[PDB]
Amino acid sequence: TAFAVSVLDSLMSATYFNDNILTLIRTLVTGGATPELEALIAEENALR
Amino acid sequence: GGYSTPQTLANRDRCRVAQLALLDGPFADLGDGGCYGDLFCKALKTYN
Amino acid sequence: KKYDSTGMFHWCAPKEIEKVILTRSEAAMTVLSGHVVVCIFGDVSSALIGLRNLVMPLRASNFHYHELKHIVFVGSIEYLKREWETLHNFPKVSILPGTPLSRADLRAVNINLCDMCVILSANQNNIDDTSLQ
Repeated sequence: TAFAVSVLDSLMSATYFNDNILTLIRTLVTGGATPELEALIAEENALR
Repeated sequence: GGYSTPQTLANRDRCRVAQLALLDGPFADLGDGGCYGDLFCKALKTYN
Repeated sequence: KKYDSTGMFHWCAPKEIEKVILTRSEAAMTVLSGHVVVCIFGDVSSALIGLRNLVMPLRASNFHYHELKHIVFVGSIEYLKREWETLHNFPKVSILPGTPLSRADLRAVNINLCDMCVILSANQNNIDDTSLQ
């Protein structure tokens, strides 16, 4: 019932030891943002 | 603004600065000639 | 009326600001090849960079009308509307609202076919710390 950004700091250290953990967290949380989606968003700042 | 006058048309005549290339054109022969002074003299004599 | 009073600079009829404004699609249909793209980093509260002094040397009388370079100002219209009072008497000038950091806007004005891309900032003087410089 509560959430704070202070619990996400532990990501950074984990992200150093294996970036696969961050990749899995992202693909499980954001809904599956493929790198193609990331490039498309970085291009036009919108979704087509 | 101003209307068409011979004085203004005479004022139009000036020197413009630009940047030419040695790849093709009449100076292509002097591209690797190794005499920049000769190129300068030719350009000044012919095309001013 | 094509030139100024002295006949030494190009001139044009006073153009309304709304006429020269181009959208991303509108800039897409038109062909911009061999032109000049000026990126402006400013807002309404920024200081005036005198863009007139940037466009006056480019369109002088010694250049032919077909030889003039189309100047497009890619930047926020809030700042650019404060400077149109000194630019409306010049031909081949267009304005694109947006930000220079958007690659879509840059692709709209064909940033790959330009003679020169100018990047200018106006709000830099207000900021003091070296990190934000």
